[PDB]
Amino acid sequence: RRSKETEVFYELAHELPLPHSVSSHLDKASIMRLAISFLRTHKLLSSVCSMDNLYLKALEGFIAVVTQDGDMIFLSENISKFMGLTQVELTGHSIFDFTHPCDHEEIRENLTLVSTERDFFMRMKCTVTNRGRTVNLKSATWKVLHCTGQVRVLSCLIIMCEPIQHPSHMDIPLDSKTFLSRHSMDMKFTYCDDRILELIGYHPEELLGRSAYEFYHALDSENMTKSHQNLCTKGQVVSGQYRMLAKHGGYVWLETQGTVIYNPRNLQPQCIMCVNYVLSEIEKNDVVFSMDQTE
Amino acid sequence: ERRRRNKMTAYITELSDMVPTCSALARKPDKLTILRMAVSHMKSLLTDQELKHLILEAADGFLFIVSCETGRVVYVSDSVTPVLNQPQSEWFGSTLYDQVHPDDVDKLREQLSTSSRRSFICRMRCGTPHFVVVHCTGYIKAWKFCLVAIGRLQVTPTEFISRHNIEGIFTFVDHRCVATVGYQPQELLGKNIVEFCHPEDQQLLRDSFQQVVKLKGQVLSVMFRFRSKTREWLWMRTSSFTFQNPYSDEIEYIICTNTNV
Repeated sequence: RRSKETEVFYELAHELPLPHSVSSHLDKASIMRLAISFLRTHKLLSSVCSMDNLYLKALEGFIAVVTQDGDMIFLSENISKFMGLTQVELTGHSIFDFTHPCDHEEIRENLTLVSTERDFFMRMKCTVTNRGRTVNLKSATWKVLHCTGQVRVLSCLIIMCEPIQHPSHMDIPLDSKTFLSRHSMDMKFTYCDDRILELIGYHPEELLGRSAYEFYHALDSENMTKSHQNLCTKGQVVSGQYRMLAKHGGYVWLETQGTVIYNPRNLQPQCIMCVNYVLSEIEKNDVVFSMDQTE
Repeated sequence: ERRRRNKMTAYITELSDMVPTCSALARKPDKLTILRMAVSHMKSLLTDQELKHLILEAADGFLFIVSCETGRVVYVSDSVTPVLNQPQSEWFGSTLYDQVHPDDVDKLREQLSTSSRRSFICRMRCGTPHFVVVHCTGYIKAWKFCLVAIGRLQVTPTEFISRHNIEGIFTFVDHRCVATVGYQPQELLGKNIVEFCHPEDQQLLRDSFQQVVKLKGQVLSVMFRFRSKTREWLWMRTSSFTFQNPYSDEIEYIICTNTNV
């Protein structure tokens, strides 16, 4: 009977790996999807292996495993923290139902096929506001997530999705070996902070108006173009490791986060703000690579 | 709705297919049962260790905790072994400074100061002196203090390479020029490629240059005699293409590959 089913549904919800609290509020469709996915999940894991609150809190992102056809069969608990959307709300649904259509094709091909490794950026819906608060699903913003993992045998894609911290909104501490820069959309320097001098030897005045591409080691230029286009197309990007030519010979290793900055009043793309992570001291200090170094 | 009930069933069906004690059954039990055979079946049974396992799969990450005041490692997960080729025994009880590049020591010192969220990038040693780039994410938890963090990994002469402005001027050369043409980078930089070409070949070189620009983006190869540091005329093939700005499609520079023939 209805009564008699409503009893076991509750029995099922509370024995879901969930708080009695949240377990208690599920409609029945969800209890299915969450239970199902828990078993689905449990089946992938035994295939791989043969204080979670810590792990969950050390994460700067959430974990997802997604089937070759797009179903999100598991999503780690702390995603709500990043996307607003909770584990319960999404589990068992199609990834494509929550990602920018302009990326669906891309996602599809990352879901598919013989290297197993996967690394890409994806725009996913976020309903938590910069600084705490929350919005409705219609009032969703697009959030870029950096995804890294492996495609693995029915296939699965097992990825980590990290948000890229917004330069105007920083929860997180910065050390010495980091400097800021601003660019036009073609990545020409439009600003560079005084720390660059100490870090690489350039004066901002020497960099202003100068295209970023001429300070890249050339072996890297093609690869950075990809970062640029990603940044533009999706709004944020993380570059690979790259060498930047230093004022007096040699180069430094870098990793850069870039964000397109918008005018909140006229909604124009105003500029690119870059957080540049310097990964080394100057290497091949002896070798002069470019004309600028002459100065 | 119609398909409402159908998908509960597909769910239900799915459930029994997946509850072995229910699945191994002669025929399919009812709604109320499967509902209470799954309950019993998980009341048997994400794993605590598994969340950790997924990280390794996904992010090639491993966990570690270090005392903040000293940097003493109060714990390292064993995943340091698959991640770093490093024994927990090599890692547990130690100092993070022992584990990073001497140049990451400073950067490391600033991360562990009394203050929150922490996050950084550094080079760590792996052993059988080799370093790898590791992204560290984590937070400060008292333990006078400890750092809870995850380190994860990242995804990745016959000739010499040059970049030019569209005029033929050298604006960038790799150290192999010395090997290829005997010149110090300084000796090539700032001078026109034309200035290094044999008179009888110079228009082809210019021809080449007018063409690769005009035939934007694409490669064109051209062969000419280059004057070594020792002045002897060297046969060379360079294949080159124009490089355009991804945003503006302005030509950033010409990229050349210059191969000793």
